[PDB]
Amino acid sequence: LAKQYKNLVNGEWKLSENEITIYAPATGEELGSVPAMTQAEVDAVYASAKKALSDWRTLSYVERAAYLHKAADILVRDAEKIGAILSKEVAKGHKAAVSEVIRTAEIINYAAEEGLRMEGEVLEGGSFEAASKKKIAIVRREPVGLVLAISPFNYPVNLAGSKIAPALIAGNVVALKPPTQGSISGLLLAEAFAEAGIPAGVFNTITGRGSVIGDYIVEHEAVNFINFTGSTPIGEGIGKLAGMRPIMLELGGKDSAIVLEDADLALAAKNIVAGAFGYSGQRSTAVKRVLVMDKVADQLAAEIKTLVEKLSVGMPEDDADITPLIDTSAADFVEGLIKDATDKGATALTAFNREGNLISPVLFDHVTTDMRLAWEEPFGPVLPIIRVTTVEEAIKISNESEYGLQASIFTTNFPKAFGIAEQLEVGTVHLNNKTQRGTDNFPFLGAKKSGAGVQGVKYSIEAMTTVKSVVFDIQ
Amino acid sequence: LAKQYKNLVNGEWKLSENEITIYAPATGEELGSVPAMTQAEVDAVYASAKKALSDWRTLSYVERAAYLHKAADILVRDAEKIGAILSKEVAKGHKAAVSEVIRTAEIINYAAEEGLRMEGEVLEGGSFEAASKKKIAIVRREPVGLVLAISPFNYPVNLAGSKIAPALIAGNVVALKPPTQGSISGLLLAEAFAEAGIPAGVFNTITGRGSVIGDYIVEHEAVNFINFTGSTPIGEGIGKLAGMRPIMLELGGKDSAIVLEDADLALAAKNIVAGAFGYSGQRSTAVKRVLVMDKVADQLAAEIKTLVEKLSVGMPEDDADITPLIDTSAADFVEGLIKDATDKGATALTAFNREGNLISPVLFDHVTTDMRLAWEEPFGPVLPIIRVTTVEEAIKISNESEYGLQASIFTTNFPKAFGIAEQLEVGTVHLNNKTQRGTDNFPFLGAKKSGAGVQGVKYSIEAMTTVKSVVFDIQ
Amino acid sequence: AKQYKNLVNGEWKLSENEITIYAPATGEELGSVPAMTQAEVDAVYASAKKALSDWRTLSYVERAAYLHKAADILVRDAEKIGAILSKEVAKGHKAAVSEVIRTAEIINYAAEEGLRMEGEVLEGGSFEAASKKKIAIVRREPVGLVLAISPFNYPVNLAGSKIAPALIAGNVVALKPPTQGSISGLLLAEAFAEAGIPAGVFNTITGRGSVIGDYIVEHEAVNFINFTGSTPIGEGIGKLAGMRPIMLELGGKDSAIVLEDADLALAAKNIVAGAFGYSGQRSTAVKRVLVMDKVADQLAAEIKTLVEKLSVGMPEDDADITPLIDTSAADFVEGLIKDATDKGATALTAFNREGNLISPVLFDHVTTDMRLAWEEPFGPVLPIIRVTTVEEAIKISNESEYGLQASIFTTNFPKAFGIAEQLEVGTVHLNNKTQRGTDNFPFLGAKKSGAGVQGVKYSIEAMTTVKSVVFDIQ
Amino acid sequence: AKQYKNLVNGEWKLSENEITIYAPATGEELGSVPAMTQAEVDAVYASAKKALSDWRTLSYVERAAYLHKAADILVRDAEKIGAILSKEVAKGHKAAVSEVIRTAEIINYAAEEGLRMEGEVLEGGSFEAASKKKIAIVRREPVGLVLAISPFNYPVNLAGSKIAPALIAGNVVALKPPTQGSISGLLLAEAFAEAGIPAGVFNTITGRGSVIGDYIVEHEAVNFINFTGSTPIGEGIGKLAGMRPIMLELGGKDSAIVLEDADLALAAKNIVAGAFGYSGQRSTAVKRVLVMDKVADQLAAEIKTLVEKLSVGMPEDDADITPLIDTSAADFVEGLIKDATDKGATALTAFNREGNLISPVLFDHVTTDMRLAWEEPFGPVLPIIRVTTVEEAIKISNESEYGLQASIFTTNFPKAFGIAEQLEVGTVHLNNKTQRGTDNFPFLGAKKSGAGVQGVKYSIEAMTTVKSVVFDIQ
Repeated sequence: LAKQYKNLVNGEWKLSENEITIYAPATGEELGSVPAMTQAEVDAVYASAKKALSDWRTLSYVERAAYLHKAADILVRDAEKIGAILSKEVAKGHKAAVSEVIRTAEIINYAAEEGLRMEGEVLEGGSFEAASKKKIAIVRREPVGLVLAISPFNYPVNLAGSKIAPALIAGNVVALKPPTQGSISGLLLAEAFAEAGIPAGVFNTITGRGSVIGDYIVEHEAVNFINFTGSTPIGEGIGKLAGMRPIMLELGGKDSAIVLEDADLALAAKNIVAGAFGYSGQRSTAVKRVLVMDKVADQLAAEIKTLVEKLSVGMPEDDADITPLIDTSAADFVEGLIKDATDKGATALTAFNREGNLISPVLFDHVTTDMRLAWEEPFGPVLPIIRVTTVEEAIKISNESEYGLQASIFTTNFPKAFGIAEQLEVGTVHLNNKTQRGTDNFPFLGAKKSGAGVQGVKYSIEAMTTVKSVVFDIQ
Repeated sequence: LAKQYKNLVNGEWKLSENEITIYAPATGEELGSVPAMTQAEVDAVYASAKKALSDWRTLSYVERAAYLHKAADILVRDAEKIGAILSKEVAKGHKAAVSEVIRTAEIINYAAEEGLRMEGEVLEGGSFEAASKKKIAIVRREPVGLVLAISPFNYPVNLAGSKIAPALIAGNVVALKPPTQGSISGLLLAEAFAEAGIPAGVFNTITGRGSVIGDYIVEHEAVNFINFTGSTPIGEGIGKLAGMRPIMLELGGKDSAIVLEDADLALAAKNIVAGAFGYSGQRSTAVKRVLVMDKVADQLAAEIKTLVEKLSVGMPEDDADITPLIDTSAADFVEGLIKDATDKGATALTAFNREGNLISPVLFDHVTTDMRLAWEEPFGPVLPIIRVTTVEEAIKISNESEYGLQASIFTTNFPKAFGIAEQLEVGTVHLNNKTQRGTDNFPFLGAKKSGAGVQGVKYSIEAMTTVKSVVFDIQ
Repeated sequence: AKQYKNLVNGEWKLSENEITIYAPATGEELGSVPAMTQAEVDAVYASAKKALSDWRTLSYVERAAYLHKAADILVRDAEKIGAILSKEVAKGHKAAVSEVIRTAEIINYAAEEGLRMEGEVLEGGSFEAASKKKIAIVRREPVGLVLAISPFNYPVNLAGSKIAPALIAGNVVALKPPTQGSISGLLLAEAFAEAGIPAGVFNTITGRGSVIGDYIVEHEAVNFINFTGSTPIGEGIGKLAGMRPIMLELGGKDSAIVLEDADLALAAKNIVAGAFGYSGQRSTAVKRVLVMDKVADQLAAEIKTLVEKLSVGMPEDDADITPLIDTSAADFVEGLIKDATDKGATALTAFNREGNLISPVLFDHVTTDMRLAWEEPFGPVLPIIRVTTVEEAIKISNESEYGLQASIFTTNFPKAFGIAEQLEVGTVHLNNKTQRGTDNFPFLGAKKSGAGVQGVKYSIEAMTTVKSVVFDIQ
Repeated sequence: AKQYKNLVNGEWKLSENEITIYAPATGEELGSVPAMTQAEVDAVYASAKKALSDWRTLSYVERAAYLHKAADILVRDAEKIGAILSKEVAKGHKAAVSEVIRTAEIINYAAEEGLRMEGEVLEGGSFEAASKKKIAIVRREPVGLVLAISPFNYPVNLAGSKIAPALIAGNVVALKPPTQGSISGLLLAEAFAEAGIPAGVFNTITGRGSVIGDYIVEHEAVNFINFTGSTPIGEGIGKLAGMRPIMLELGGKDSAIVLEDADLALAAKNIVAGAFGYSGQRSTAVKRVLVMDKVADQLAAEIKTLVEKLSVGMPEDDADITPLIDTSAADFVEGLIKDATDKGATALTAFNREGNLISPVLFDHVTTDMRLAWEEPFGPVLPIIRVTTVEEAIKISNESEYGLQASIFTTNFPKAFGIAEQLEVGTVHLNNKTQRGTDNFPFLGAKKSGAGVQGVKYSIEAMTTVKSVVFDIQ
């Protein structure tokens, strides 16, 4: 059942002398092994990418788009095969895992068509000074070079493809470093690009141990761009190693849901629960604190409680709403946040149970700012409700977070909601709906500790391109 | 003078307990002093700016633009007065220094009108998935926050204003840190903005000693964006301190002038000498090596020699072509490159002479790429001619540089020149003209060790803004 | 009272015949304007086409500088120009001065918008691999000579809204003001002349429609017609246009849809301000209220009270309601009012006419059988039409041959957006009156309300074309 | 014998009477198409306007999916369709199949271009401080019912170039092919039908010009007219359009300017390929060589050699030069040749005519008194006109009433760019023949050559309008 996997290096599939065995978090089942690359093997990956860059960047846009469409078609063909393993590898619900692969194909196809019709511009010297009226600048787009793409355990295929396809269509070459927990899924994605015929070296994979290659892959001079999704502390560390090279960071969140007195409380509760407890709360973009006006807090809390009690809690193969968390340390961290809130007097509206690393969904009311749960990102199924007296207080508490990814506002007064949104230190505000990354053409960005750079398809392509200006005088 | 200059801090002018005396590099004349700020005084600058940000970013674009236009009008009025002091401070020709101030006013006016008409976008959910066809995203621009602007000694007013005005029109607040040599000119620029009535704390200045505040100003958590122009080693140091903050870097160059067999050799010589020896070669964008096809090399070299022999060598007040270099270490470094070239057998077509830090312009022919002068950026008045026998060889030698700012191609075959330009690892290619940053609406950027980010006016405004997306569902 | 002259090739020209202009509110003689012959029109157009080559070869910054100087002069002389504008078209004095100030704002904005226009570079490899080395360099060019035709109700604002966008792009311009409104147009032209505009780059034409009306439009020197005025006149220009591009800003019958959850005091304030500005002589203006039954009685009472507060009198006293532009216009409005009365509409405010000064008339219980439900009055009369469902409101709104703008008053903004998608109009204002501003926003109408998109950047693009230069990289 | 039918409201429909179509090169009977009455046109338009509401409220994703499906089907059937197209308009068999393949490329590209078009959010504070809380949300909308009128010389390519851009934006479409070319248009329609296009969203009309010609255009259901064809027919559509927006792709007389430093072998190759493609029956095609005296003798000789190698024969044999579309077309070309000869032009290749198959004629020493210097032949005849200066070449080029494209052959690119600025044309090609492609590039013509800008993204923009929703942030 369990298979030995290999890295894609310069069109070939390569083992290493050592490997890493990967086990299913929900069951402990052995899923397979991936190579534990050395620094010398990382050198070979990067050497082949740089050699392939010249012939890749001089292909036409339409030729590069064709490879991407073919790889998307293969992902769709094999989505049940790949999704089944992804489900086991990161304890994601089976149907949700298959949906991840299908969404990745949609992003790949969309990026191919977005990127191929990008344009340059022509600028007039006479816009700025009369003496230069016959001088014009022809400005065309060019790739940045080699892109290091680092995907996360919670979206090991979706947030690999969100990086690979925008980079490739622009004419960049790519090396994908998946997280160890999620490396099998990353290599299954690689297989699709290889079968699609991506030229040798244009796309490669790297797997290995942090203690062996963790810093080495980022500090290497061959890398021209670093594109990372993961934890905030790891993201900060990457910034210290970037030097002059551009970087994109998609890190943590503590998204607020602001609920005003005129809100539809039943609809707010439905959206809040869907957003907060998806994939057991192991998502950066997700409602992680409710800031609710006193007058409606009792009723909102009862509506939320009713739905939380109905969530299914169990195994990935059963498509449970709440599945086991990624590992024991992660579950320990969440249990600690829950104990701090209990010990400081918060009202537990649903009960805490832990079976292995399967934590039941916990809803707290009367949370206050002295509780860790008011501020820290749990990455687990626990939601605090914080009561406020004015909208001004909700804005202040919201913005006091070190995080600034997204926010939700629930109200029937949209002109007022827009005014609140202007004051919120976040990337995106959703009105009468949960926070979410989609649709993937929309911008996706975070402020403060939540990241750097703007993604969403067209924004990610622009981030991973530069310009080349040719200037001449008309006669 | 005994003229004690002062920093602009929250609408007030402040001395510090200690000061730094500034002397003219060409003559030793005492020009005055600037404050030697403490770390706590930097704290106050940044606290003032973050306080001012809330009310500044909520003004209308038209209101912000009005302040910039008024500041530009004052700079034009005081161009002779300011340029007279700038000339002394950095040993730039008097007329050239006045021209710098006039050009700064042009950039400020253009940035105000470019920024105030920036637009947002509305994106359709149904471009990506049918189920989201009623979901739209209203995407509007917002400032990034506090911009740290660091100006260079060779354009202490032009490449201060190039940062300040684009930052301010977008709703950012700014702190300007000038180099010590160039701090008087920076504070003179600040006077114009204060007299225009810029609100207290929206624009401030910092001056002091690197050993006291150098890293502190960059690492401070109040700073949200770093915009730097200066030397490559200093720029690399700033990259190591940026962390997650976006940065722009404008560093050194070693621009090649590629001269083909069909070129207008007299025109090539005129452009080459103008670009290479302006401000004594102390410019990042400047022809720094001639790569010439051997069949026309003898004729080109004689044309260049004739012009170099005629360049005037002397004092800034007399508008000499070649003025004294910025300090003794700079001249020593240039002397060492010349000595290496001479010792390795290059042909000195004009004679090296040095009086104080005034080096006469040196033209070398038959330079080979084992010579330091073929690669290292002198920031002084010395130019090598390197002979090649194919355009492919010229392209390889050009791209072998660690620098990638601009290049010139001299030829009558423009379709061929466009094909060469595609292969050159640079930001901008000029056909039958010297390299140059203008016109200032055109993009200005460098590849490799030449920097990061895209300037030119509209590009610099884009770089110092982010977006805020508000998403809702139509019913 | 002065004898006015046309600007022609940098000089001020009299004609053999002239037309005396009188103030509509008083009968005061204001002056005369030339009555140009067809041969004089030929001379204007000849000067323009001769001036075009040098004008289009100037840099953008050079053309922008002329526009900024003209705007500065208009600001300087706003009181002087506004005082005569107010008399010429019976517009309140202060509103007339504000028109001139707004026109300067538009001229300056068009100068700076137009000078940073950019082109595109397109890649053959976006479409086919074999063409990857072929690129298209696409740059904007002027269209040529623009004929700008201004309206009586904004004789300076909606002259400058055409002239400045045209000029920054490198077009040359001939302005034909309406006879009633020609003095104000010629006062605007004085500022462009004093600003130093090269001879022939900007010219004016005045005269009688029966002599030069059709002639000026079908003349083949004209490459673009940009017209604001009545729907029937506009429709006549579309046929004489041939293949030449045209922009039309014609009539409106803007609906104000008021739902059950609306702030009725806010709706009433905006409806009255929009409907009765300049005595209702505006294409963009609330011209029919479509209100849900449940809130109709309360809304009507509130609107009535605000209508009764409007002042009714002379332009020099800054009256809200001033005399209409001419007797025929007042006669037409009186006939619409009488039709509504004879068909059973409730006159919430009463009809009173002194000369051509009509008091503001508010009707309730207006039905689709009445002319006032549909025809544009260009006078101070407003109907209220009760509806039973939002669907009925949308149907009645779209049944109009006009489709300029609409207002929606409601606290449910997602629902308001869904309604706006269904309304056959250019612009929908949420919880506000309809309006053209701000002038950077698009301004357009559907159906009989016109053609083309204005607002500053849109107008500049409309009066430019593109030139593509294609070559293969080697 | 095959009785073709129109696509109307999702059904295939005959009419009472039909029109028999014959192959121009051979006389073969190809089938019949319906001769619709005016009442039948009413029914087509009624079905389309009924379908519009449900079609424009689909997602972009869903409309794009139908277009991709139709393109896939055209590729599948490209041989079958191309074989009939070849016979219907006497186009080389291989060239006809290639037309179908290119049409699928355009349909796919339009689907993906149109689905990611965006709107704008404008700030009131850009224009005035007091409006800084007011924003405009500006989204694109379809114009409604688009009438597409395709030409005989590209009866599939320049049908789909209209249909696909219109449909992705949310318009409904009626296609009126020309009678000669109607079978090919109906074969294209089959692919859209099999793709599942909803009933009434896409429809076809066939009939005689005398019965329905003006009727289909004047009909008030039509909101947009997108026409390709002869200049005299296009000028007639401009009148009937009223206020409605139109696009016209009409005739051309493209100049090839050859300077003293040109690569004459390259110039001759491109000139002959462009001038004689499809026997010269193309609006975009070199139709006059303007060559500097000192290289004219050698250029003419190198052009002559290439013309003499062109094959002259039948469409099914992929001949370079095929019989012209009908007898009147050939008669008109013969008259131009006779006029040039009688006025002293030199026949470097000789006139011969068999039926409507005219051998390719190259004339040197053509002067401006000859009709062939100016009139569009739509046949295989090319004049060479000698000039003494580049200034003279520019003047003669711009004296034409046509202004579609131009070629400049020279090794001095900066000078060629400056010349291109002075040429009154849409597109200038450097060191290459004139051409419409690649299809993402703009395609437009000045003066009598048409109105509007096509190429894929430009054609989507042309067939949309905007809807602005404005509100105040609190």
